[PDB]
Amino acid sequence: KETAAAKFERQHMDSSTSAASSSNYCNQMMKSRNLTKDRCKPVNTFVHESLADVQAVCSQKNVACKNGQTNCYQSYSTMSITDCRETGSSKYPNCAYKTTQANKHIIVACEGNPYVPVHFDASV
Ligand SMILES: Nc1ncnc2c1ncn2[C@@H]1O[C@H](COP(=O)(O)O)[C@@H](O)[C@H]1O
Repeated sequence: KETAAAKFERQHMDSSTSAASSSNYCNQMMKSRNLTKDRCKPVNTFVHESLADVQAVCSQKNVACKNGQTNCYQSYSTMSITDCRETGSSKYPNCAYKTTQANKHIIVACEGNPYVPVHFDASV
């Protein structure tokens, strides 16, 4: 199936805009990236940086992942991100999300050759 590297790009990478234009960004993106197909994915972050800048996080600040693996990395710089979080009234199949625009460091798990992000751990 779709590799972990390609799933990370589908779920977390939106190079196309520098920031969330509208308050309907998350409603639109969560649909177009197949994150509301079977269920409403409750929480998801999109990174508004170049794929090259995000892939470079894999040679920045090595930290533990939430799951306790030690292949996680924190971006040295803050990045333009959008936090999508499902509303309290959201019911599948009519998934609804609050869009929150922010500048924060990202933490990603890196694996493979090439050594690229396969998991979005957190923003800080
Ligand atoms: N430390 C880690 N924590 C979670 N997932 C990881 C980690 N390292 C690698 N992965 C991969 O990340 C994918 C899950 O990421 P996600 O869908 O963003 O939760 C799986 O394909 C795992 O193999």
